[PDB]
Amino acid sequence: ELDQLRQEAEQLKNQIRDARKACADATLSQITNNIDPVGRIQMRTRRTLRGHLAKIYAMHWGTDSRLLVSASQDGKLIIWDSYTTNKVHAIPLRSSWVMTCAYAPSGNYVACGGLDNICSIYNLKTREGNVRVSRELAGHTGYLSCCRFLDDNQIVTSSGDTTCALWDIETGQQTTTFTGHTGDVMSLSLAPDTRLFVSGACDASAKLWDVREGMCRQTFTHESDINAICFFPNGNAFATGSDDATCRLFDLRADQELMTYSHDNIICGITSVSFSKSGRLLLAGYDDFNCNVWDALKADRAGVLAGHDNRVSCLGVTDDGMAVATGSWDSFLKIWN
Amino acid sequence: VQLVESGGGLVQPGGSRKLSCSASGFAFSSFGMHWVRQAPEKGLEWVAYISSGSGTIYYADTVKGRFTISRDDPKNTLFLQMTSLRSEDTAMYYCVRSIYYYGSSPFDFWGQGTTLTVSDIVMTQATSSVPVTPGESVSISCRSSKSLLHSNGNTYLYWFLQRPGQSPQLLIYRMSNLASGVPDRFSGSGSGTAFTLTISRLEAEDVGVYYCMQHLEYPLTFGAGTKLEL
Amino acid sequence: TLFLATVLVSLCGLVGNGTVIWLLGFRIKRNPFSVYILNLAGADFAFLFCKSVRFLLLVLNRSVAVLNVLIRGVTFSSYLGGLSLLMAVSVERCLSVLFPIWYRCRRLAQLSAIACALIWGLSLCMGILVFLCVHFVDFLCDVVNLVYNGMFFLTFLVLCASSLALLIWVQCFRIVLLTVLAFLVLGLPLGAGLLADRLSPSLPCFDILLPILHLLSALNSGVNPLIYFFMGR
Amino acid sequence: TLSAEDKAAVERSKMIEKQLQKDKQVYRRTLRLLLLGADNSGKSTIVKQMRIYHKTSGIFETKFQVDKVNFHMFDVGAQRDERRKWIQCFNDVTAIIFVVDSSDYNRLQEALNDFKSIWNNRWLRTISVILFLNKQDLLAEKVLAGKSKIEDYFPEFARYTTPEDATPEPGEDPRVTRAKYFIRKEFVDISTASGDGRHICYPHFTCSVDTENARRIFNDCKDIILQMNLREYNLV
Amino acid sequence: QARKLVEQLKMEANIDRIKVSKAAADLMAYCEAHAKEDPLLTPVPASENPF
Ligand SMILES: COc1ccccc1/C=C/C=O
Repeated sequence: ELDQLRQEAEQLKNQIRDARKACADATLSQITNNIDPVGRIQMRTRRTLRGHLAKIYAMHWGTDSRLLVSASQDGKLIIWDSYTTNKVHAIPLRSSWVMTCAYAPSGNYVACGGLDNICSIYNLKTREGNVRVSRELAGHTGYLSCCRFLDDNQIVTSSGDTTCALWDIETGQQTTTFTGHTGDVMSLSLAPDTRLFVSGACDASAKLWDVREGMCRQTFTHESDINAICFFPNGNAFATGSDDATCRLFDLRADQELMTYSHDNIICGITSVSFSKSGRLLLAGYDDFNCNVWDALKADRAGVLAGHDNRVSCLGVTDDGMAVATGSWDSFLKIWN
Repeated sequence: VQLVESGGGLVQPGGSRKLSCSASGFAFSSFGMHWVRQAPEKGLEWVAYISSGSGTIYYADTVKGRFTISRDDPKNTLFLQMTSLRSEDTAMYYCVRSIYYYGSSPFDFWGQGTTLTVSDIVMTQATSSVPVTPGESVSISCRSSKSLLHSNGNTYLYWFLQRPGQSPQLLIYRMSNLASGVPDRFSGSGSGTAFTLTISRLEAEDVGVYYCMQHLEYPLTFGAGTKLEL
Repeated sequence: TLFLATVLVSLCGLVGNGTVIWLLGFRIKRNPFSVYILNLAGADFAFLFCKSVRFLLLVLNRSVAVLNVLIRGVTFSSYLGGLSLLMAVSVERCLSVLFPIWYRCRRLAQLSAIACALIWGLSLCMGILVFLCVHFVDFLCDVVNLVYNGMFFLTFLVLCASSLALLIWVQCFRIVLLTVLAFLVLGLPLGAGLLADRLSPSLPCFDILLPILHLLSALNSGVNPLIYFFMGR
Repeated sequence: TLSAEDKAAVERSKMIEKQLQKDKQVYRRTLRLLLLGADNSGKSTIVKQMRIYHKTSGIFETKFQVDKVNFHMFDVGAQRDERRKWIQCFNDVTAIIFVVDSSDYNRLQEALNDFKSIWNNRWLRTISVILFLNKQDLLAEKVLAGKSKIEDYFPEFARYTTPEDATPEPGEDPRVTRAKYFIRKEFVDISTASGDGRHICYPHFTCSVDTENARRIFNDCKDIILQMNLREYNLV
Repeated sequence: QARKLVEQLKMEANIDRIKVSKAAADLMAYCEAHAKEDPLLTPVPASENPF
């Protein structure tokens, strides 16, 4: 009956495509054609952080827009003070191969993970005075690509096993598993209301998940690996930067591909994607060693950061929109403003 | 965390004595450590400070030259070598734990102290004693001769509580932040040169002497402390 | 009529040594050889700094000449020094083909910045001596001139025995031959200048020669920056 | 202009700097190696050999030191077939150790394809490959039986003659070495098809009982370091 | 193993889409409303910039 099921699936996919085309009366560029362009956005490297020993694979800001955690392949997880360049903590990891770092919203815990398939959650507010591994979540069958905190007790982790997980930290167990993707899930963005999250994988498809219920609501389709994903500040759109030079903006309420940010002079893959606080600027890190700032509505390039000697591997915009921190494969992070 | 100090007793004037506090239960090597003292019936007075890594040592004016502070990190013990003692140096000496980073809460833990008997941003706390009944809000205020609001943004005032017959316990750090393990009924407020601690719904087991300490510039000056009695 | 032109390239030596200062020191990342090149560029920049400065004081005609004391005062250091740096580079490069793991892994990162600063710490201290002993004088302080010449001869012989060693290894391993010999070419005029200074009085005729010889000197300090760029980029 | 607490925080940052400089020296003095191979390939045998004599966990690590030079050798387990995404973590490894079972001719062709994927990877474009043609005691016992000829799996073997080069000095059957050199050349051709800096394949013949594999790794890594010295420092 | 695909795709098909025009209008409205909030769009004066 596999033929019958495949035929029904093909018919359903065609119905989805037809319905999604039936709601595409106008394109985002047509509506945006009248608003004035942003103009040259020239951001300068204010602070440069020079502590790590090897390539930086991830950063994540704190909710205070002051502290930030950076993970390097040297086995270090450095918690930096952005304003003063001071190093607040230097956690030595048990595994040197780290692909993700997460800073809890409360500022108490920080998460790391990588080839070890373990999500290591470290406690920073201990009475002992030193950072300790509070928990080691150990249920994945593939490398961790992204960890994000929901609160102090729940984490959401994307792994190379084609599955995402929602863990209760105290119990140490996977409360929920998300099992739709057909390839390695490389990125993960949590909606501001923390009830949904979009995961981009290597199947050239992003998937929107309901955390509370465990299902996959919508599947958005890119022509290569999706390496970074980031929600729009609204909570009703998101951006996916992929291995084909392209960052695409999708909208949940319409189940569409609103815009495709690409340029003929860009050939490398996007590693990181972030939005400015307003949502008007889409910052994307590239293998070309520089970050491009796109206008998220006119789909035109607005600026270039261009201050790194190796590929930009992580990008993050503070909660207050004050700065965009770029971490590349040279040890350095750069805080642009 | 535990931090027990020893070495006190009778010292004839002009003698010398080594006070040693042993720290068990925390990362001693990564914490700056202070020596403070309280006279037989008086307030707190900062004595010395040895930084993490032993790269920055500060002494009080009435202490400088006579006292040498040092730490043995591998053995987890800090020593105050007191030379040429005087009658004014009699006190219960407390060893105070203190880390410093963004968001840190210095002066977290205090030792039980050693009794040693020998045979400047002035901070004023006018209320030397405030009568009170449990269940009612109290306000303990202290001023300063110099505004503590540094240009970086945070005012460096610390509110401590010393229950009868116990070591001081940190209540508020930096004039608005609540320490770890202190009830939410305590609140701190004010501006540079004027600070107020408010206890809403006062509940006994929190009567005792309240001190306010500056941390803008060394030496760290304390106050006389308001004595809340039930 | 030469002095008109020589100042210009002397200026241009600076338009160049100055840039390498930046390229090698502040733009590209530091590598063991960077520090040495940097010191070579800084020294030349200086022997040129005072030089072009004298040149300007002279055109200005505001004249003092206690400057001259210094310019020839530390002259003996663009040599015990420059030749010693070049020996240091050559030896480090022969240790980077003989001892690859040691050079890449277990070598003190600041061994370049101790060798540099040792070469100067015992090169100026040795050139101030010759300036103080051939001009002003003490009787047997003059054995010092022999020491400088012995130290200078040993440095040149080690430079050659190291550069020849590297070239004999590379053939046994047209521009690579210039990279392996990029430093014997630059420490040839240093020995030439020292030999000229010490053996000028043997046949002294630099009165009718200095105006043209200094064009060669400035041209050397102007072609030097391109050699530091071809040897450390 | 800094406050007392700001100065203390700066001093803490400098102490962290000091531990980071010590960790930098440790990180530099150690050589990272990545071990790849198939399940058929004798690969845990090699980690056992260089360990004894010198769960769902993903990365397995093996310290071993040769002549006072420390090696961290990483084997990647508990991962799926596709490797194009976690292979980017190894853009800075000194060498990639690829173990290919020379005994199994049927699966040999896919071993060459895996080798080609590793060689022509945009991230490992500067990483040398130390190649271990493992299980050769099984190769001799397989080629001296005549029940499995390479021509049944590689049609070009019939027209291949051993080159006028280094035959195995000890007693070895002259067509054992022919088959061995054909397997070697099938990888060397892929290595030399697209060559660049730091990108040289060192082929070696090994077995399980061989206890000199660590020495071979040290020699090849020394040559890799020498090439990076000759290149980074502009001597070539 | 293939009925999961058909059930999931049926659940994804029966969603209440909105026209792309309304979504574009909502994004433009959000960007206009929070225009003078992000320093990256309109650079904040150096007095209010902590970097
Ligand atoms: C005047 O001496 C020289 C004669 C020819 C070539 C070079 C020099 C010396 C240059 C300074 O280092």
